[PDB]
Amino acid sequence: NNKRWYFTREQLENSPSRRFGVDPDKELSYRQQAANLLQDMGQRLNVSQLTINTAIVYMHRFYMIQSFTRFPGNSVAPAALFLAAKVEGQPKKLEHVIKVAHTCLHPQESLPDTRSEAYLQQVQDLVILESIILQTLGFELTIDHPHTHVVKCTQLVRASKDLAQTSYFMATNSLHLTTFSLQYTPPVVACVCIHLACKWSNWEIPVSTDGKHWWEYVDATVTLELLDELTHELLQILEKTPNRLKRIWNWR
Amino acid sequence: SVECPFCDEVSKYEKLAKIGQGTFGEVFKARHRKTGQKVALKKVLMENEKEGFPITALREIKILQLLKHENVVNLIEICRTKAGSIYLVFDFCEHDLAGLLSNVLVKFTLSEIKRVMQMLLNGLYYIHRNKILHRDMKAANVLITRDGVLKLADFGLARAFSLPNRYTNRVVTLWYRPPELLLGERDYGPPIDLWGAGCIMAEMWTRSPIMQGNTEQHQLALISQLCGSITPEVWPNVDNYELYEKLELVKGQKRKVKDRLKAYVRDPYALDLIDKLLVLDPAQRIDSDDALNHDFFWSDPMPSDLKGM
Ligand SMILES: C/N=c1\[nH]c(C)c(-c2nc(Nc3ccc(C)c(S(=O)(=O)N4CCOCC4)c3)ncc2C#N)s1
Repeated sequence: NNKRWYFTREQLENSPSRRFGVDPDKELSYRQQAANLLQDMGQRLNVSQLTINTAIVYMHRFYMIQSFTRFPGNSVAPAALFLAAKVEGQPKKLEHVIKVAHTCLHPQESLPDTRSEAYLQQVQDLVILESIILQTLGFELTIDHPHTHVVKCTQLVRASKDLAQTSYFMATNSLHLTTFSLQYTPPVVACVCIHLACKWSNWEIPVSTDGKHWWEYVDATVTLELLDELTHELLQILEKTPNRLKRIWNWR
Repeated sequence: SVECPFCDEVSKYEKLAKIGQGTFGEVFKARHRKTGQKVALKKVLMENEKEGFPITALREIKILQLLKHENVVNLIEICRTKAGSIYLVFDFCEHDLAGLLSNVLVKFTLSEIKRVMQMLLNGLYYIHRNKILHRDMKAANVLITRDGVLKLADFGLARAFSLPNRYTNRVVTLWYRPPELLLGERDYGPPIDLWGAGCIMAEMWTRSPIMQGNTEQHQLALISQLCGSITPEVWPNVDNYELYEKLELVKGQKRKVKDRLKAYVRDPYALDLIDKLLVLDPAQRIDSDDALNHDFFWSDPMPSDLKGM
C-alpha cells in the first residue's frame, strides 16, 4: 500500500527487535548508530547526502521487519549504502564499499589480503545482505526525498538563507535521530523541521491575511498541536546529542 | 530462515511454457496456482554480475513501478525463489505485434490499424510525460491483449531523462534507430521513440521492417534512400556532429517516403502521419501529442476495436 511503510506508535513499540528482548531505548540507539555509520561511510565514499538519506530510510524500514538481534547494524549499513548508491545513480564498487566499511569499523586493524578466503567471504556476505534487504523492502526503493519538501517550505515562508540552512539541519538530523520517517509523510516532517527552526531562531511566521497558518498551504492534515508535540520530541533528542546544537547555535 | 512478508516465492506461479526462447532470456508464460490468472515471468539474469544485484535491473524495476497506464505493460510484483533467483512478474498478453504482422492469415482493416497506432502513441505520450525514454521501440516490444488492448513492453533499456545530457548512444535496435543516434547524439530525447513509432506504423502495411540495415553506415544509407539525405538545409546544425562528413553520407537522394510507401498504404492521412514521424531533424519530428491530433485519427473510417486477434 501507500500506508505500508507507515507505522502507528503502538506498532513501533512492538518492533521485531522488541520481540527479541531489546529495549525501546536500546533500539533507538541501534538506529542512531547505523545512521552515523552510513553518514561516515557516505562522506568518505564521496556520495551525496541524498544517497545517504535513502540508505538511512532503507535501514529504518528494514528494521521494522527484521530484528537487530539477527542482523547487526554494522552489517546492514554498508549493504544498505551499497544499494542506495546504485539506486541513486552514484554506484560505488563493491570492493570500495567493503574497504571503506572496514576502515570505519576497524580503524586500527589491517585490511585482509584481497586474495584471501576471509575476504572473498565478506564480499559474498555483503551481496547476500543486499539481497535480503531488497526482499525485505519487497523491492520498493523509490524514496520521497525530504530535502525537496524543505526547500519548498522555506520559499513559502520567505526564509533567510540562515533560516533555510537551519531547517535543512533539522531535517537531516531528524532522519539520524528519530523514527519520524517511519511515522510521518515527508511533507509533514518538513513542516516540523521548519517549525522548530523558526522557534530556535526566534523567527515568527506572519499569520496570513486570511488568518491562515503556513503549514496549511503545505499539508492538510497538519496542525499546530501535532507540530508542537513533534518539534518538542525532536528538540529533546537534539539536546541529548553532544555538539549537534552547537552547529546551529548563534555564537555572537 | 528469514522473514519475508513482501517478496513471495515464484512457485506460487506454475510454469506453462518458455514463450520467449529469446536471446533475451527468459520469458515464461505461467499460471497462478490458485486463481488461474496468467502472467509472464522474466528471471533477472545474473550471469556476469560482479556488482551484486544488477543496477540495470534496479533501473527497470524503478521504471515499471512508476509507469501505470492502460497501454503500458503491468508489473504485478517481484518474486524470489527460496534457493537464489529473482523474477519480474507481469500481466500476461496473448499477442505481440511482430508475430501478428508476420502471420499471413492475420488481417488488419484501416480502422484497426488506426486503433493500434492510437494506443501506441497514447502509451508514448504517457511514458514521456513521466520523463521516461523507452529506447527500444520495435514491433516485437508491442503487445496486444486477448481483448485488444495494446501494451508497450520491455523497459530493460529504458531510462529517465531531464531538463547538456550525456546519454548512451548505442541504444535502440539498428532497424528502428533514428538518425540522431547514428550521427553520434548523446543529448537526445522523446523524438527517438517517435521515429520508432514511424517505422512501426509503416510496418502495419508493409508487414515487414522498412529499413533493414546491416551496419550503422548501411542503416544510414537506407534512411537517406527514403527520407532524402541529411543536409544542414533539411536538418539545421546536423553538420556539427563529428561523423556528419566523417561518414560519407550520400548526396543526390531526395524524400521518397510517400512515394515508396504510396503502394502499401493508400490512405492519404496515414501517409501524411508516417511522413511526419520519419522526419530527419528530431526537433522537426512530430510528437505524440500532435500525432494523436492528426486527421488520421479523426476521419473515416474512425478507429475501431480489435478483433479476430
Ligand atoms: C522483452 N521481452 C519480453 N518480456 C516479457 C515479460 C514479455 C511479455 N510477453 C507476453 N506474451 C507474449 C506472447 C507471444 C510472444 C511471441 C511473446 S515474445 O516476446 O517472447 N515474442 C516476441 C519477441 O520474439 C519472440 C516472441 C510474448 N506477455 C507479457 C509480457 C511482458 N511483460 S516480452
